[PDB]
Amino acid sequence: LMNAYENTQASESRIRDTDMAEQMTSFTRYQILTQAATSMLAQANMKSQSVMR
Amino acid sequence: LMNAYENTQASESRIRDTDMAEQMTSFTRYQILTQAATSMLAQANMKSQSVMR
Amino acid sequence: LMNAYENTQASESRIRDTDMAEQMTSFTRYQILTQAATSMLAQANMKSQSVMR
Amino acid sequence: GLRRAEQNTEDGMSLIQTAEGYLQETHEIVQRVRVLAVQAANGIYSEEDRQQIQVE
Repeated sequence: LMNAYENTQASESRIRDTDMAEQMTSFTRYQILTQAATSMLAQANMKSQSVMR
Repeated sequence: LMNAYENTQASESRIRDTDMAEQMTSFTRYQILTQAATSMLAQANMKSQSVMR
Repeated sequence: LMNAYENTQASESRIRDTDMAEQMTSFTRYQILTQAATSMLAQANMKSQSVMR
Repeated sequence: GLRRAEQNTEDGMSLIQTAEGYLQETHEIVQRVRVLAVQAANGIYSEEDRQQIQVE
């Protein structure tokens, strides 16, 4: 019974628990795309004022 | 009675007392996730500052 | 029979048992290697933020 | 369940070991009467002696 618990827990651990190392790689990358899109959203609004002159 | 005392004391000890070895394993993992959750809550607060531009 | 048992257990020990002194060197090798890999993973996550200027 | 299953097998080991603790007591008593018997098969005992032995 003790042997099964450790084996079973690892079986469940792989399915449910996340790997924080590979998750931080994704989390950091999505921050920059959020930052990149926000700045390009700023320039999108400023793009309109060209015709005012 | 002494044989009864030993078997009964062992019986209740296994019921009520905690296994300290796996209790430290639980203590550390629940400690680590507290910090990981604390960091993401701090990050989530700063997530809303991007819209200021 | 005592002599045969002693020889057999000595033979069995050399096949199944492990060298604690030798395995500690291997254990320490991978422990340091993990710290180096963890260190560079953090550096690689911070690597891409430079493209934001 | 496997963690729960482990505990019951531990509790079951307690109950099994408990009963055998009493069985040890009886065997000590039964073997005392057994050795008490072989002294009462001796031929130099008066009726009061084998009556006194019987009381224990």
